[PDB]
Amino acid sequence: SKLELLKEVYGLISILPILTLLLGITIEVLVIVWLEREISASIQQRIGPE
Amino acid sequence: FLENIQIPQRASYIRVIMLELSRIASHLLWLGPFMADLGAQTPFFYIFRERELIYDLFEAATGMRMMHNYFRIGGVA
Repeated sequence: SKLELLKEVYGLISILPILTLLLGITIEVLVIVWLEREISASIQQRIGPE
Repeated sequence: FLENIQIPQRASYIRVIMLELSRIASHLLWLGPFMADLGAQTPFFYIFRERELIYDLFEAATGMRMMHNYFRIGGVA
């Protein structure tokens, strides 16, 4: 039979692309903080976070 | 200057060079930080880059970094 739900237990959602977006936004946060700490404090200054 | 140990005018001119360079030593170490207080966010390191040469001067003149001990009693160091 079909007592409660056959194909509707948990297999309708995938959490791969959301985690890919998470990884991408974290990497971009790293990129932008690198941009800041390497351009703002290096216009007429020494190099950034070496 | 009290007991009149006669200071030559040449050494006096040397001391004048000293004093009129300390005028700069004060102008920078106010305006730079004054720029960093008023709202001038960038020129903080700029005035230090300008001041770097006074460091070499004070070092090579009499003392370590602040030119310490450039005034003895009978004249200068």
